[PDB]
Amino acid sequence: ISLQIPIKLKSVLVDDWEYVTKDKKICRLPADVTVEMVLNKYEHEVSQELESPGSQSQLSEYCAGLKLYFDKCLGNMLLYRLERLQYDELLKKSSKDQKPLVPIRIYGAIHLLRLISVLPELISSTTMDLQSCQLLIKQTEDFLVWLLMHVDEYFNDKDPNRSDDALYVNTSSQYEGVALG
Amino acid sequence: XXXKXXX
Amino acid sequence: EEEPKELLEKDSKGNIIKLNEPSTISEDSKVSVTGLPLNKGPSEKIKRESLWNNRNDLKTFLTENMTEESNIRSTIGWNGDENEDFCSACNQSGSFLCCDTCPKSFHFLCLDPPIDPNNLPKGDWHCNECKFKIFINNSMATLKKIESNFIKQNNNVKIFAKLLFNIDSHNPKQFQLPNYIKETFPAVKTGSRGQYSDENDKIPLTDRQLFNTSYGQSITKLDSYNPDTHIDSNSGKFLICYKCNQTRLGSWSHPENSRLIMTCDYCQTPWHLDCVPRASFKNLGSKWKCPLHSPTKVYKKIVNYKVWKKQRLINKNQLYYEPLQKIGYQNNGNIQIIPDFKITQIDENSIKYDFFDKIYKSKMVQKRK
Amino acid sequence: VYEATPFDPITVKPSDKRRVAYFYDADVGNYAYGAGHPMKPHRIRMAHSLIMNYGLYKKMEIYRAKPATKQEMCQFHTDEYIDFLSRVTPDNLEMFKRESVKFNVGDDCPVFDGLYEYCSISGGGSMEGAARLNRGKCDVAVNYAGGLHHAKKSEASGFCYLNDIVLGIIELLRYHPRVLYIDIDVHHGDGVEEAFYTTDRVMTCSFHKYGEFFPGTGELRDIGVGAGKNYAVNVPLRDGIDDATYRSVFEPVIKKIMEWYQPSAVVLQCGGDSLSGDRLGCFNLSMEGHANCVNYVKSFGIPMMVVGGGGYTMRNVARTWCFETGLLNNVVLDKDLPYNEYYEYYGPDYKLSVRPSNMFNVNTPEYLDKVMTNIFANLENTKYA
Amino acid sequence: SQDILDLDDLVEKVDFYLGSNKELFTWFKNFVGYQGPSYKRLPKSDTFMPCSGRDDMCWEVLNDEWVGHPVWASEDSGFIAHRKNQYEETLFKIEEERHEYDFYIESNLRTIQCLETIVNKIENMTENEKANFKLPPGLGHTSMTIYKKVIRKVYDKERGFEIIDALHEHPAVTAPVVLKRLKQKDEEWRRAQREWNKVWRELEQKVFFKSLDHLGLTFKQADKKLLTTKQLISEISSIKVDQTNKKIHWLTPKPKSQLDFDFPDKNIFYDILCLADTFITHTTAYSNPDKERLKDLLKYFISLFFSISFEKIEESLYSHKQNVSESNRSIFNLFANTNIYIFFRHWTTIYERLLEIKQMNERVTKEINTRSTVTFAKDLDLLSSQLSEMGLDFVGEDAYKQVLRLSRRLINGDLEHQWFEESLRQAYNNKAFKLYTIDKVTQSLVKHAHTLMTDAKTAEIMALFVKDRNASTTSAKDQIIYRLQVRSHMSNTENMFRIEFDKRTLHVSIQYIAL
Ligand SMILES: [Zn+2]
Ligand SMILES: [Zn+2]
Ligand SMILES: [Zn+2]
Ligand SMILES: [Zn+2]
Ligand SMILES: [Zn+2]
Repeated sequence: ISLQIPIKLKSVLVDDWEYVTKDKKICRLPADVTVEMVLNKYEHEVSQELESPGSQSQLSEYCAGLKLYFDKCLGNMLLYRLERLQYDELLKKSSKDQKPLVPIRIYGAIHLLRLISVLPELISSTTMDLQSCQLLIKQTEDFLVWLLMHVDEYFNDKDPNRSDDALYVNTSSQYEGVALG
Repeated sequence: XXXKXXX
Repeated sequence: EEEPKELLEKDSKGNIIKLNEPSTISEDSKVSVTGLPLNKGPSEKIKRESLWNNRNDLKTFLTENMTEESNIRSTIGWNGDENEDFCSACNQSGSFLCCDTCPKSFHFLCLDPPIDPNNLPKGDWHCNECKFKIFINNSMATLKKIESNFIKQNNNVKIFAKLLFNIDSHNPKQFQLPNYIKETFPAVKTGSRGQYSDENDKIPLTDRQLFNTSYGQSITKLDSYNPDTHIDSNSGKFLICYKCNQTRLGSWSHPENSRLIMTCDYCQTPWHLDCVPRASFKNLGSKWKCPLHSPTKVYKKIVNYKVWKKQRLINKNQLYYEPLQKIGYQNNGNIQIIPDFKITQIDENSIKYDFFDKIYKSKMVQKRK
Repeated sequence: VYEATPFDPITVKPSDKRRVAYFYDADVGNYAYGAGHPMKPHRIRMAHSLIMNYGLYKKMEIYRAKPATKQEMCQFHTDEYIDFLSRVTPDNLEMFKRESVKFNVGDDCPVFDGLYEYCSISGGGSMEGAARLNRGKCDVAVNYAGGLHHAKKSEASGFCYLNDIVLGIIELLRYHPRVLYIDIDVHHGDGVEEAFYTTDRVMTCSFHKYGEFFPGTGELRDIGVGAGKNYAVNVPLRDGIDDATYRSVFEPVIKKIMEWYQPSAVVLQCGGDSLSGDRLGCFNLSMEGHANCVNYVKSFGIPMMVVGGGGYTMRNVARTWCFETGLLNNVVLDKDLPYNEYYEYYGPDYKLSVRPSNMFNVNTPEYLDKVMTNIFANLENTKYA
Repeated sequence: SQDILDLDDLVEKVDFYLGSNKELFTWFKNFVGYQGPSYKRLPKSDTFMPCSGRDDMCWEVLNDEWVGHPVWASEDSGFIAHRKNQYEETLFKIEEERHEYDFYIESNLRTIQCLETIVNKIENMTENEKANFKLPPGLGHTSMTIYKKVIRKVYDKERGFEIIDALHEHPAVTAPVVLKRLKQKDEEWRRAQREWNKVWRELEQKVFFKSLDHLGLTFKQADKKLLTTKQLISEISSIKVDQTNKKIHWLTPKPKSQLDFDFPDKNIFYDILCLADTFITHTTAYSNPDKERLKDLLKYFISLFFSISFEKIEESLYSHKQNVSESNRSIFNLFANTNIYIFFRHWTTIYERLLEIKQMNERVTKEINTRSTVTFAKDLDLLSSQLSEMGLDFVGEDAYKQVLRLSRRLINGDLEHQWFEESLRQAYNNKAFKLYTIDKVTQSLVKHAHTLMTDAKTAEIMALFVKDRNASTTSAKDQIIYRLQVRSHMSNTENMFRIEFDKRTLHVSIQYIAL
């Protein structure tokens, strides 16, 4: 229950919590690199050099579980209060367009990292055994090392006030009026 | 508080 | 109480020949004037406290006969083209869809899915916890027969089985970083309702310091020469501004010669408000920073809007791996002046040589052009 | 660049006699912003009562510009915002709870009966007043019911629900290549500057306090973006500015604007907030300090629109508005006061005067010499028309 | 030098660092060859189907990308309220009650006008057309709500809406009765407004000029704090420190003074002496043997310092009180301790607070002697007779003769300290607040003179000054002997000043001394 997030991802998360709350700038959705794309690249990259079907299947099960838990949790425990209006607007857009929401294909890597950070608390909240806990933590730490090897591809620092291709977009007074009102 | 002094 | 008669009070065939005006009594003696009722004169108390112990010239009625109905411009309509008082999810205040069963309360945009205030499902709404309570009956054997089946049907992701299982039984919760990541940065600190603050945010002032300060105090260091105490408090000496290099206070007989001075929140260097062009003391919002400190965001254009940020301060995880110095040794921008987020330790002379050769080799490069 | 000289008495310019179209609806003034609110439409009537009881209806045309229409307000605001304003009343604000929070209506810009009518009247005058200036029918349009310069595209900020000035400048822009919006209200023209922040066809020059007052915006370096860069001027001032100083900063700044950003029309917000004795202001200005601004803008011989924005003393604003009206007509008003319907309102000496108080003037030189030096440097880029 | 910052920003920051030092920054610029906070950007999210009436120019030329809000440039907490005197708040309350009455009366009148036209229509229409007449919403007039509010306020809101419905429907009734009731409410509210106007006018008269007294209401408390020994030495020491800092960072040798008190006008000294004499004659703290010594010392010091020909004071004061009962000489240093300095600073404080009164007195006598009424306050008795009933209005004579006479009345206590304030308020606009403390400042001046003689060593320094001034020719050696002699009469840790005086210009410059 002691997850080891590298300090770089700690800095990224602390940029996130200091954006969505202080700067009031929600993420750009749909993102350029959604959860599906990052997880799929992780699988296709690491499984290419793993040994034994046991490991090549541990990876495949871990990514699938990550995606399936992300899809069911993002709406529940991964949005700051500000982002819960972007989420609602996406949900209503899906309902009107008749295309059920699939957060893995919409939200980006930052929310996956939020899920990672909150993971130990969720693990502790269950009766889930020690072996599975060890395996989960090991896999997640391996994933975070991988993300470190590719940090300047998913969490680059761009100015929402100087480029439309930034992971964050400044909100509107009428947006955060409803979101925080 | 984030408005004119108002009434 | 006479019945609220419908005024028209038709007599024979809807001729309404007779009326019945409503009784006023109320909306009169209403005592909503900012004083006493509008139909009554000033009170005897107000009289005693307050007293000191040409209609033919009115050119107002002659306005309708010189006002011309004006209709120019577009003018075509341009036709065309009991219950908790805080949200259990984000822990804040607002309108709530209080549960009939559970004592918890949520916002309308904090539920899951978010619910529109004007399109409520109405009737009776249950929270996830009470829905699970009635779906489980609180006994452990049936819950086992349900959850083990769930795990079995989720064998493809059995590694995540119980994590998937336990979501259904949890009410929505606002995301907040666990303390084991915020602690990595001592500077940061949560706010009153999650306003995530840094060292750069000024300590909030109290109501005593704003609403109770008398004439000449608070933000009111703009109304009198009363705050001549821009003298160094600790030493009793004069706070000298860094630019003009003098302190201006004039006299009580020449307050117009005084110039406002402020001390930087980060490094207590005094500055004249007129030297760092400013119109007011901060007193609020963020901490003022001199124009004499190093940048944090170094937005660069070469568009190539490449950003540079100074790594956030780390817990004493922090590393300072010593150089062998001289040119090169490209740090990003992080430095610890000395006589993996590794704060490089550049000492004093290295900076001299690095700037020297930067500007010189750049001038020779210009020569190359 | 800032040299202070005493304040000379206001003298009409003999070579600038102007046709004046003064707009006033006999209804704007029967609406109240509440039971304790600072803004009070009754100020407009009191300005009329002086303007009429004095001899000025003989020197001007009184027009009741028709109320603006939904499709006509929407040229700047949004469909939902206008749709919200046109249907919200005190007895139905609950059904609009999301929109009220969305558009910033209910707390300090309340929902008072006839809200829609008031904005339409304010909007119609500003739009139509620009129309007369457009079709060469008058040289000065006076609408002391608009001037609501805080309302933005989709929010009612600071007592202003509809930014009629934008509608006016929009109308002024269908004719005049350029406009200049000088605002002298103590607050800052956030709504007006925001609307034309990107365009070079309108230069919003606003004089205000800045630093801890309602707008919050208006810093010296807010000079516009894109093609509209350098075409937005802000002059942040401190408390207790007096006529000698305001006149020594307002005049050189406006001269340089009019000289390089040569406009073909002018909109001049004349807010009574910047007058001594305000309920929400901190400027120490007499009528003549306020009026010297209006006269200087007149001096340049360009079509002008004068709108009345912020004023909450409701007596120091009525007087100056009368003193301004009877100053664009090239006749300096008498200091006495005619027997109006509202004469009790006026102070001990029932005279057309607002007295400066003894507040300390903290807008020291070497600061206004830096604010003006910066503004001049920016305007050097507008030098090329 | 590591390609994170460019030349422009480097030079801009070094400007703040190496700023006023022009030479070093010139070198920096020469060698390195150097030749908005608000308004966040809404990216593109949604601007589709707004503004159902927008057009081409209006759509494009406007700005939608960049948005600004009060809360962006407020750090989520801001917008303080400017402080207002209790008098300003009373004015605001009176204004808000007047507005209440006027808003409820004028709107009732507008509705009465509309209903009167309607009733006129009804009367001149026969019974059949009466029964078929039907006004539309808004009664056909421009407004649609004002009459609604007027009826709601008067007619039991439930039945008020019942009315607003009946009026739009059959008005062969309702409109007459509604008009009557509106007339009754109009006359009642007019009566009440007329009664309230008396108290509103009286309160306005009481509190108005006070409301505009910002720097004068805090005065009389700021004088106590800032007019003291500590503050007076603080100012001089600060000017000296600024000079020594432009000695550290600018020319080292040059300054030989720090204050330049000037006395363009004589004949104010005699007014200060008259006020001091009045106070002395009033005080019970001193005994008669002490009062005469105090008066002689005061009259003697100024005559010795400014060379005012002692007999001149003798005759001027005697003439002033005669009508009361009918109803190589050059710069001359003084040298001083803290005791002499604060006394000679109180003197110049009084002189400076009376010089402005002199100039403003010329202008303001001109003004007051032409204070016009208008026409209608006299018929209805709407002006403030209070300051006249007790004869404090400045009508009839000079201003820099009634200010001093009123000050005398105040020192003797015959004049309330409150009425003196008002008299100086609505006789100078608000420009003589510095006179609100004239009994206290003269009391302090006389106390400091008493300390000047009944101290010990201070009297000896004053005697040494007497000896030096009455000399004819003095040499730099004589000045040096003066300095050491005065120092001998003060500890090595006391501060010494060098009050200087030039007979030609009557200007005195202090030269705060370092041990
Ligand atoms: Zn919530
Ligand atoms: Zn429940
Ligand atoms: Zn600093
Ligand atoms: Zn300075
Ligand atoms: Zn304003």
